Amino acid sequence: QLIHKDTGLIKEDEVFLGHIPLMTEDGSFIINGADRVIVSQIHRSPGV
Amino acid sequence: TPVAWKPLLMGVTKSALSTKSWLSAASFQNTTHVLTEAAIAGKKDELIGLKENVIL
Amino acid sequence: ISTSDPVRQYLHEIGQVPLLTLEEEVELARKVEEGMEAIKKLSEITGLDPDLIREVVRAKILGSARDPKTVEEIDQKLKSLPKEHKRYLHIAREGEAARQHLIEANLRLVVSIAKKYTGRGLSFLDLIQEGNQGLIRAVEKFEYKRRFKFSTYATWWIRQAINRAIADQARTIRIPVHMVETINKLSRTARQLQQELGREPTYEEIAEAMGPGWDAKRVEETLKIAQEPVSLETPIGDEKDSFYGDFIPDEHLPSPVDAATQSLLSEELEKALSKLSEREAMVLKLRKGLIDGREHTLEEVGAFFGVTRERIRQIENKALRKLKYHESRTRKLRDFLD
Amino acid sequence: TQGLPRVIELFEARRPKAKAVISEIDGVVRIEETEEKLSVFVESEGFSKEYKLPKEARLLVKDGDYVEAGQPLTRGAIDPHQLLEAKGPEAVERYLVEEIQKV
Amino acid sequence: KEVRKVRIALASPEKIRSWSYGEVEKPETINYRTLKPERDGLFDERIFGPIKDYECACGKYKRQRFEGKVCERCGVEVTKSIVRRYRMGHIELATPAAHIWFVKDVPSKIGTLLDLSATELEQVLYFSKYIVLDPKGAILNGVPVEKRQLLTDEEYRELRYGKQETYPLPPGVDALVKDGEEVVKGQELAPGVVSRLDGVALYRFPRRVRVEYVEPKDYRVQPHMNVVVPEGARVEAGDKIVAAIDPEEEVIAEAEGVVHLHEPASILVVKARVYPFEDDVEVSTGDRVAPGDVLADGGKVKSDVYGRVEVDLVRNVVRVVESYDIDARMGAEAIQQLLKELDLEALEKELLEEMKHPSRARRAKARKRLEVVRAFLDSGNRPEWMILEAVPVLPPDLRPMVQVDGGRFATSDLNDLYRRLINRNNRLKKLLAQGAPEIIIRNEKRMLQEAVDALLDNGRRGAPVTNPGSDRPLRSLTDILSGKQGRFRQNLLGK
Amino acid sequence: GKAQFGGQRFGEMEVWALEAYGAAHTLQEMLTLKSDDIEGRNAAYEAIIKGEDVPEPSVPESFRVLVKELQALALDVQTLDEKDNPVDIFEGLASK
Amino acid sequence: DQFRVGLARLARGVRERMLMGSEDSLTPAKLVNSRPLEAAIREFFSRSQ
DNA sequence: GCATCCGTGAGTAGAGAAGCACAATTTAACACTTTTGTCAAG
DNA sequence: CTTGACAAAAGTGTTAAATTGTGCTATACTGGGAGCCGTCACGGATGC
Ligand SMILES: [Zn+2]
Repeated sequence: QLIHKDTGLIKEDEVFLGHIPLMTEDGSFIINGADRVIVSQIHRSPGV
Repeated sequence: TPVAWKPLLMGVTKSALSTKSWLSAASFQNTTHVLTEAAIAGKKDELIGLKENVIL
Repeated sequence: ISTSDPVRQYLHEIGQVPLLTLEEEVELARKVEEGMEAIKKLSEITGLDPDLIREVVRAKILGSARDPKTVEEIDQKLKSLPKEHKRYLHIAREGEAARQHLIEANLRLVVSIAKKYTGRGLSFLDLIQEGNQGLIRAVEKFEYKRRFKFSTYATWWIRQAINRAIADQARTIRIPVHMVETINKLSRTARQLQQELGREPTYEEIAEAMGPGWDAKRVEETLKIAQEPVSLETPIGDEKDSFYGDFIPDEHLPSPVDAATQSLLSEELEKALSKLSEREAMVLKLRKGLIDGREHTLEEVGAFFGVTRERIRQIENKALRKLKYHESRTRKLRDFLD
Repeated sequence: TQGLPRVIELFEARRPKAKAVISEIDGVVRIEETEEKLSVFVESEGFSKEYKLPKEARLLVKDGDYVEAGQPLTRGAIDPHQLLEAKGPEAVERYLVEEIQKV
Repeated sequence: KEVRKVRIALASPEKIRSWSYGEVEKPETINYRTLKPERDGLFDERIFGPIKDYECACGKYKRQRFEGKVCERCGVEVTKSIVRRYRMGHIELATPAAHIWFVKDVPSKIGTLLDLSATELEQVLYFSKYIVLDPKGAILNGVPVEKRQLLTDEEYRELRYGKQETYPLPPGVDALVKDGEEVVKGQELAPGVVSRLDGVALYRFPRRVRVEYVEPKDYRVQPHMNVVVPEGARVEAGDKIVAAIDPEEEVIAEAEGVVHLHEPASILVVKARVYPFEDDVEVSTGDRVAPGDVLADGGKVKSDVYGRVEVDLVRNVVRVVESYDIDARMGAEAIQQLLKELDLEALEKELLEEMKHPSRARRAKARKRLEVVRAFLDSGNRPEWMILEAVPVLPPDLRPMVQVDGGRFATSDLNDLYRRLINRNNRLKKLLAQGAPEIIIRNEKRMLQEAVDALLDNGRRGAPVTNPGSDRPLRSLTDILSGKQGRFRQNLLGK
Repeated sequence: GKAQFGGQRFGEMEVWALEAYGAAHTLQEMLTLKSDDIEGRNAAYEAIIKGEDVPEPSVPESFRVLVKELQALALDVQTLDEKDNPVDIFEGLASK
Repeated sequence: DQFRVGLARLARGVRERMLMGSEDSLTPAKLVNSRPLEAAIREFFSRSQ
């Protein structure tokens, strides 16, 4: 929604943001027709 | 009067980088440093060792 | 002020010139126009090139920090004029100096404009310098008589210079502006169709939205043209040890096999031509170019042996027939053509 | 100090982290241990050299022993450059070959 | 004969031009449609050679016996296409650029010769500080300027152009001082502001004009208006006082009177000497004069101080802003002149004297300089060759642009590095031709130096140059030769 | 790579092995005749298919690339003879 | 994380289109260009280690 | 003497986001003789 | 062996459309952007 703070008018529409790759049942992706796995990454946890 | 000198000891890396032939020194490490000093001095590699002749 | 960051260094330098007030802007703009008119008045009287005086006047304003003999000679020639004429030289000097200060005080305008064109193939400093070229042209074409602010007119020239430079310098293989804007329009049209369709538009759908004179064939050809070249140093794999150039074979230099079969063909042809006569073999060698490398026309061949054009055709064709007979009996040249 | 790193620092003529202390001249060592610090004096005919060894220094020489120039007063890896200036080219070459062989 | 020795030495600008078969003037590589090399580009056949053996670009010649012939139409030599692996081009730089190897390879060879530190060399080469070549009798802070002295931008502007500052006034007030009043430090120009420098104070834009006719009349001056007469001028009835775009707004005098300017927009205090004149002027705005130089009255009026002349056509006076014609320059061009004027034989003698100094550190430092000095003397190399005037261009076959079997083109990073240099060098030539201000020229020259550095050694100084759409640094000439993936260890020591 | 029908990599350590063996001519073939001596590799193949022994090898093309790339760095690299006279390894193809 | 990066790039392009003006007939579809978000997502699933 | 930032180096294979106006230059479609190429005459 | 004869094949001079290069838009707009640091020891210089 686009809001005009001065006028006070709201314009609402659904915009197409693209395509989200979908994970298959077994837990992989098909990227450009090729099966791919996103490997989990380990790193230092945030904090103090 | 003869030149008075004292012996020096350097590691293999420093000894290899101070060789007369600039081709073998440049092909080892510090290529920018080796070529910079060789070009200014106008060094002439006499192709004594093996690496120089391999390159050519 | 930054030894490392050039952008920060440039911003510091342009920050040392204060922004012009409206009164200061009008005064400088008036001087540039009066100086330009004064140079025109000087040239009509002194008789030399109007642009020649501008270079000489600008050289004095720029100073020794920026041919030297002819500039000084023209400078003395201008000063030899009477009092009324030397007045025009005075406005010319002040007009050129006002132009220098007017450009310097608007270097903040170009940076604000240029930062909106980043990520289009040119670095930020490249955008600023191109915008500076547009700013310089804006000063020359600006008219203060119209009472408009300088930034209103200058923004048009700063945007144009940056836009032109992107269309001319952002691609390794340069594409003309008329085709760059075609590519930009096609990309915009495809983007707008995607949001309406919820998917990648087809070439027919893009062509229909472009308008008359556009079909799917033209859209595909334009998109093929817009393809940027790929780097030979693009890494392959997780380690920077394999690159695209390592997998591209050279197809220009003949291979050792190709070079060898060329030599074998030459030695077989030279033995096949040995069975011919002396002049008869030389005719084929000169006709086909086996000596010089170019086909020699019948008239050129005829001049060498002192014969008419149709004479060669008799000996050239009869030599051809006998080589066919020899080949059928020996079978030594068939495999060299497949 | 052990294995491949020991070989590398010998071939690179690198100064050891826990370098030993060698006598610069020959003479007779004279130990003076106190509750505060340690100081070893190599007394000669007319020379009195000084070395301020730390408290936790494993000395390999006792009082009265005659030491040569370049001999290690304390245990540990000898700095090859110090040995060169103390005893000469032949000593350091002999030292380098033996130490590399030990590994 | 048999190859027995390989010699490496610096290449002079003359030697680089002797290598090149032509100057690469355009950043173009190939036509996008015909896929043929563009003229004067990085792949031009007239410079580097024909694409295919014994065939010119236009196609007039297609025979081997034309070997050694240059086509009159296309200008391409009829020879083997393999010359495109060997024939080099060159780029004629608008301004000299330093070779980054002789700048950043610690210790700097240029800095060692010139007795400049790494920081000092960086400031001069990349246009942060000026280095003095000829003081021309300049004095800074009471100390005369010396050769090789480093000047900041502010210090250079004070010496080159003078010292001045404008003091804005609060809206609606009047200045206490009058036009052309010799104010001093701390003297109040207006109730709310004081002059931070001593000099001559002059009104910039008088908002109100008071004419006392021979009865005062207060007018208003619009921001688009300009007063044509000075303060105290004798204006005859009807003469123009304040100019305007439209003649209706023109403020002409009703009768004869004296103009009194009031309500200045700001006061400009400039450290200048004013010489009133009555006759014509022998100089003009921008001229530089020394003490004793005649200014306007054919000898009667002469300058008594160093400065730059600005003639005033309304105040009828000549103001000489106290400044010096100091020759201080930035960039590699300043560094090149220092190495050109450096006498190696004299420097060697001076360094030998410093070798006798009892300090070990000074002897060690002098030995480092003498080793570089003796290297130039023994080899015959000329120290200013470390600054490039002509940039060699690698043969196109060693930086190929090839069409892959798929149809897309593949090219080396050097072409992008070369195009950036050509674009910046060509733009500097146009900026210089247009008489652009020094700030624009300085930025372009600094960009030119960085473009040269990226071509030779990308990432050595500053942020590495990357192609748009990726963070991958472009592979420079240094990167091609050095490292495990470099030419030595990947293609020469093993194959 | 097998997919590109490529040759085997004869790296520095393999070069070291031939040097330690004293196999100078075996080393020189791999450096020139079998890798990048364009004239040599063409003449080697032609000689072998004729039943002849391969000719004397010539300068590798990678050294020519090295010299040209060094010139691109504004470095004057020249091959000299016994008498210090310049020797052209480019067959007169790069001399104006 | 890569979705957020692309969305931040998309948000930046929305601001500049808001700076351009033409607010009389500005719609959210016109302000939003999804390509920066699609490119970041495509880059993650194709060229990420 | 010492402390610090910079620059150097760290195994080998293989296998993988502007638009328009107008001028200026180039391309391509024409016509044209011009020149081969040739097929019959002695 | 010449010498005519042909129909191309090739060269060539115009002319047109297609392509390419250049200039110009007048409310006012005047200092950026992305990073953002888990390795190690080694010289070598460069100044406190
Ligand atoms: Zn031609």
